[PDB]
Amino acid sequence: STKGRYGLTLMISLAKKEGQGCISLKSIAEENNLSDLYLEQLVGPLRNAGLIRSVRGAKGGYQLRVPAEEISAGDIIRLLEGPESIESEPPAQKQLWIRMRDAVRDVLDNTTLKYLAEYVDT
Amino acid sequence: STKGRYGLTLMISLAKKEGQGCISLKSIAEENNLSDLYLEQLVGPLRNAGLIRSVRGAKGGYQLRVPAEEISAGDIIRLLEGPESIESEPPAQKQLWIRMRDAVRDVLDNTTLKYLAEYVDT
Repeated sequence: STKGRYGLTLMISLAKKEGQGCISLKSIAEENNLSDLYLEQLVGPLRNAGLIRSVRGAKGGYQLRVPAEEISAGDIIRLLEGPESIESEPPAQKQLWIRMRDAVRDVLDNTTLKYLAEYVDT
Repeated sequence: STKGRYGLTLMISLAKKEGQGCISLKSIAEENNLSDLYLEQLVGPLRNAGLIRSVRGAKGGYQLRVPAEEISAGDIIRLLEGPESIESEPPAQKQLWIRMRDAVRDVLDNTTLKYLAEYVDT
């Protein structure tokens, strides 16, 4: 999900600043090669779920409202993207896909935003 | 991968018959709502990898050439489908996707065709 990926990127940016004021929508959009309008569609649902909030003066400046350690990548993807069957497929194969899905869900649910923010590279 | 899914279905069918003669391409295609021509495109690569073989008389009848317990779902998917990057994505997020991919690969690689053939439902 394109929305999910970019939403996650937004949240990591905000997590990297938790408790240090705000980041402009303008700067995030620019940083990630997205239109401000497209970013707005990601912000809407995140704001409604109470994960982020705007600051009164920044004409579109944002911060985490909930601490990063309380938010999972799965939570974020679910909010933006959502929480294909072939009728001839044997039951074992259908279950295999379920097993795969569940493995992905596990990775996503057990990965916090704080964890994503503190990953060390270089 | 549509090819991968249908290829897997083909192989489960053949696995359910291992050592009991052959299944016609015609019957598999019919059983799975595919054209015989489309099935042919799946059979080609499986035959070339040595996993299945045709019988001399059946004008398109097939059997496993290698025992089901030696073949993984991953093996099958790889043969038919193959063994997207966004440059702005932070390194932690890129690694997250790798982690997800690896979890799926693990499920697929540790699932044998014999296992798929012997799944009990009802």
